Amino acid sequence: ETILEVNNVPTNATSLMERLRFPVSAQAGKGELCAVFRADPGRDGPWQSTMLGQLCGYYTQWSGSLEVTFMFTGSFMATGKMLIAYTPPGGPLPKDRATAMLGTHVIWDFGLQSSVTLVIPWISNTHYRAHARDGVFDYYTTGLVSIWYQTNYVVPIGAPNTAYIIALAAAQKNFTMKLCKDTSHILQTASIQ
Amino acid sequence: DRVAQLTIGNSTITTQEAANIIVGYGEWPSYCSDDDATAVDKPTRPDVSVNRFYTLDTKLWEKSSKGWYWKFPDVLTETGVFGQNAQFHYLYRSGFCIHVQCNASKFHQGALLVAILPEYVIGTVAGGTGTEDSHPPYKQTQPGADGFELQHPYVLDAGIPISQLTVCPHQWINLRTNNCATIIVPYMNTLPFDSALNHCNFGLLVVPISPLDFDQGATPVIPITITLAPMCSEFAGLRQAVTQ
Amino acid sequence: DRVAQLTIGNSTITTQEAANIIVGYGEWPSYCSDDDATAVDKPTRPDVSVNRFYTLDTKLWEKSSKGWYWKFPDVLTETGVFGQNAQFHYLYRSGFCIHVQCNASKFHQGALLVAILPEYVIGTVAGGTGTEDSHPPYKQTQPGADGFELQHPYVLDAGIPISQLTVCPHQWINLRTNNCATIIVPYMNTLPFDSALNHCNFGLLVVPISPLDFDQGATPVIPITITLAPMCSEFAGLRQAVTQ
Amino acid sequence: DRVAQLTIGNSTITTQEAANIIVGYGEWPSYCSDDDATAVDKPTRPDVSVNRFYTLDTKLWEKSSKGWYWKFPDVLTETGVFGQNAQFHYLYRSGFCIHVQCNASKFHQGALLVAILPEYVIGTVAGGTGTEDSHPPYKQTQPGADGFELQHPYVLDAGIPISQLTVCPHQWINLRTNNCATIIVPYMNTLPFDSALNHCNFGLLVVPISPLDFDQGATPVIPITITLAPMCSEFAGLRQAVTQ
Amino acid sequence: HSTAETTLDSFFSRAGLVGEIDLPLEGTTNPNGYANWDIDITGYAQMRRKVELFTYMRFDAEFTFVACTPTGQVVPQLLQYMFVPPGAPKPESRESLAWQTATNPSVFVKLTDPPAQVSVPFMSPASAYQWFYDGYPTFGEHKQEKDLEYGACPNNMMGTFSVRNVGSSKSKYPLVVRIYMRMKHVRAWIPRPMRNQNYLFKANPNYAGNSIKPTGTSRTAITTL
Repeated sequence: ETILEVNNVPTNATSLMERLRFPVSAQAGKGELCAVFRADPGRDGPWQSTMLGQLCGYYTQWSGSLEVTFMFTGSFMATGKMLIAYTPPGGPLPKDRATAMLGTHVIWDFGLQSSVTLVIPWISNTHYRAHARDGVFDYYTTGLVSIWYQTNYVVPIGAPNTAYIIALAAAQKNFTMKLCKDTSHILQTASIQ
Repeated sequence: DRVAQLTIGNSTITTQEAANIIVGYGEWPSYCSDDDATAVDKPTRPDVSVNRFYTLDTKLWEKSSKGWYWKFPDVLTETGVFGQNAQFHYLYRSGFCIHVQCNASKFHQGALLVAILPEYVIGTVAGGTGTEDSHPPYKQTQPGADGFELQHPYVLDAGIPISQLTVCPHQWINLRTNNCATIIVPYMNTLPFDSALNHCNFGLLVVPISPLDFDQGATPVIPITITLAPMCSEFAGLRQAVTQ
Repeated sequence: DRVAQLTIGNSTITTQEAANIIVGYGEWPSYCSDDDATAVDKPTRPDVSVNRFYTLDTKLWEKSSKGWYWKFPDVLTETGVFGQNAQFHYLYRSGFCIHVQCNASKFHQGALLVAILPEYVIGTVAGGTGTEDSHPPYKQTQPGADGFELQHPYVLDAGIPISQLTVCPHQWINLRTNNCATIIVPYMNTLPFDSALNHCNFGLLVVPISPLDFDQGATPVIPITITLAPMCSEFAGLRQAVTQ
Repeated sequence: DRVAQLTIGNSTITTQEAANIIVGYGEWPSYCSDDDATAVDKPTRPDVSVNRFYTLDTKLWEKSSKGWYWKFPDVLTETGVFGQNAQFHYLYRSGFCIHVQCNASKFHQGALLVAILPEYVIGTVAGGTGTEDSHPPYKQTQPGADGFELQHPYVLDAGIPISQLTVCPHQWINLRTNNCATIIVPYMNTLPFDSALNHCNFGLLVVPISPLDFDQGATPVIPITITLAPMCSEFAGLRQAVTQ
Repeated sequence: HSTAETTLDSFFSRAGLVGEIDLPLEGTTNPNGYANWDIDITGYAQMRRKVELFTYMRFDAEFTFVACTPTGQVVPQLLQYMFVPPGAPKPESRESLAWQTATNPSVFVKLTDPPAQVSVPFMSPASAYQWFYDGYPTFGEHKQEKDLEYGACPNNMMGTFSVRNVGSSKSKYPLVVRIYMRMKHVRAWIPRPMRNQNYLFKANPNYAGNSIKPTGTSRTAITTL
């Protein structure tokens, strides 16, 4: 597992270190949306920060289940329950929690065990998937992941009202890749001196 | 004994501050006998697709809350595959595993009474004076998944004392002790099967007997979430989908 | 051998003038092997609720009819519980038992060729001259349950001879001999599962090779009804319902 | 499993909120084989006098800290009898038991990534524009026991992503879970022995991935202490003491 | 110490008033020598409060009919009581054809004879009677005008009890018939909180919202008796 940049928003020079974790905080209690991202490993997005995403770049096709572990880095006094859902292909980005919960999901309860693992089971029509891109190759999309507030981030007086979550992603034991190719990017502009 | 896990269908509930499990009237949900039945058509027992945990809306516990209630066959009639079967079939039958969850901190305090009241018929204040024979509206007798709030909890909005509500399968959520209540209810009715639309076998009552309290600075938002799972669901008398 | 009964699900078909049963490519429908599969999620096998006989629209055989066709996964996508599963799930897999029925009298005559053409891709007349690269509309490539009528049966609207259509699982309905055709088709595709919406595994063709004829006075309305039942249906990749 | 004790030499470490122990690359430190060696002189294996816990400086974790690093053979070259042997001998070899400790309270929060990066070569910002071939000073490549602070933790000051730093023996210190990290590292190099002065086998990185936070009133000083013990230390090629 | 007197039979097997029918000479209440009492034991507080301690109840019963004039005077008059199950024709007059009782059970007694007594079985199509039915008897829209049906369970509606002067002319005396019921072979399920407020109507638990009294007695201070 390597850190998954779910919060791939900040591009500022001083704010690069904050793409490594996303916020969670006290809400209004209406199952608010927390974060969202495509589950596609070899696609431009959050997975590009992971070792898995990088190694994928060297192979045309992959197959297997993926897993994402979320670690809560709030304080010991902070409590809460989240609902991480995985929406297989065809399902548009769920508009609300009541829609997201209809797919593969897991209700996460914060406690002594800081992390929880969302397994993105291999649910495909084809035996292998080529890298998904916008357009026609979106045929190989894996689906969407979305974190919702099951209940709410609760905290006492004296404890921070905002905490962060760090997502770590990797592949399962049934993961396989085939057909070597070059990564989409070449880290060089002019001749290297 | 303080920790527990409830797995049914493709859903799992976890808890580390439980207070055992109550089995209403000492009976586990079961299917209908061949001698207790009348409907001759073979029923549908969808199993895993309907016997799983459904999490309904969340309520906010305030220092001034009075309490809420949910009628049961009802709360689920418009949710998941259970709802579809309840709409397509005339007859329905099933037990339930109710798990009310509410956590706070070691510095918050309060006690909720979580009880199951069979045939929970709602009454009205009768125009205040008691001379007007008014009746509770559909929105109040069958509130759906959003539940409904009690206006006069002392009499359970039905002219009966809440102090005796403990003669019914119940459990308490005392913040200094546990953060959830689990009650398993068997199918209770004078008939082997009945309509999931017209009849509500029982009602779930969550009422604050000891007010919530804490010092300013501790998180003020304390939710109460209701999760419930049907058990041994059976449906019969198939036709088109009916909403009510 | 002339009489037969096909029972599957809660539906039964009867016939007293049949001509045996054809099993496409000598293989019965079966479920997907554990080594032929890729999707890792556990599939749904609804059985009796989807593997039953569905009777689609009826067509009228006229002395001038050209023929009709139905794309298969398609014809059922908006019918019964099969349709619901086909809409809610990304992946679908199944075989079919097709029973085309058409009866007349001992004084009527005519012969229908009932065949199954896998991957039945439709072509266009290319603007007549053949210089315009036009394509068949959605209404024609996937006609639904109403089927679609052939404009140029000789070439099956795809530039291929109908005279050779018999290299495909087929059967004939010769009014002086039988009044129905039964064909059992296994799941055929280069993938273990596929979308029931975007892909049509095969097409059912019903074409009059020998024109219908009779003397004035004999009932002139001779219908052709299509009844079909999925077999070994499996679905996977659950999500919300998608129509197309 | 949450409690542990590490005794080696005349030093003992205690902990009641640990998270198991990591053994780098699944290998325990060991002495050099007779077939992996080249230096013919008999080495010194001082044992208890050098294989013990040395506690280096303490760092202060601030809500804005970026992270620090320590090069290892180095941090100890001027401390205790280990340092003396490292100075008097040309060749050195050994594994390490690293124990990073940092405690807070049940009301503080934050997460430190404690990792071991072999051959941790430091790069420079190249004058900002990237046209100047500048190099890191001795004070930065070999910071000694005081460690050095990271200027650009995202790229580990070496143009490589910290998000992938977990492919190296690591452990986290999540204040709500544990208050220390223990990593055991074997001798890793392409040579059986090497200079403890010119070469640094690996670097210890302690970086805040989830910022430290707490409410005003809770103690604001949260230290991070580094304790480490050599293991299976061997030295050879004796001469006079050399500092660098 | 025995626990026998607290069994359900000991508790409920005691006849109590559940009905009262008036057959006056002149008035606006059954002045034609006949009356139709809708069988409902929910018209009197004592008997009602006891049974409403349970939600469901299955039992046989013993009905006793005490008849006399409004002064308690025993008069030489012949009466006819008839049980009219739901669906049977309810008598519209003293000389109604329905009094032929070719099939309905009837009792002919003189007020000079000891009170008529009879045994009744458990005649509900349900497995037990419900003192509380949280629902509606029919489907459809439930508008304001029909809220009258909420809580009405037909499985508890056993029919009508009819009385008349066995004759074709006006009776010479004013009559009253008190109906007592004694339960036998009792089964009961699901206990509930006991009635707290005064009863107002038969088919429902309505209470006077402006006169909501405490369950019991009150005092000045919590630290003083």
